[PDB]
Amino acid sequence: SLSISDSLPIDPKNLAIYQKIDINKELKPMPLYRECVNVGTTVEFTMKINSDDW
RNA sequence: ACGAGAACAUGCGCGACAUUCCGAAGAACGCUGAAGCG
Repeated sequence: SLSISDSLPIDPKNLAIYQKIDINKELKPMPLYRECVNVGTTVEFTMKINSDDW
């Protein structure tokens, strides 16, 4: 009953590389860099559900 | 010097005519590219 559409395409301006920092009671730089959507971005999906189940 | 002697169970003729192997039917149901962080 739950359906999620794929998102509307994300503008490339909203993509940037971030570095992941593990925190085991202290910040620790690590060889993690990933392409991520920058904060403040709005993403649009279309959701269809039935009244009975959800 | 046989109820006998001759004497083709034969001739012309199509197993043929009319016919949809179709009718109904979602290859889809569920499923985070993610977990640990050395």
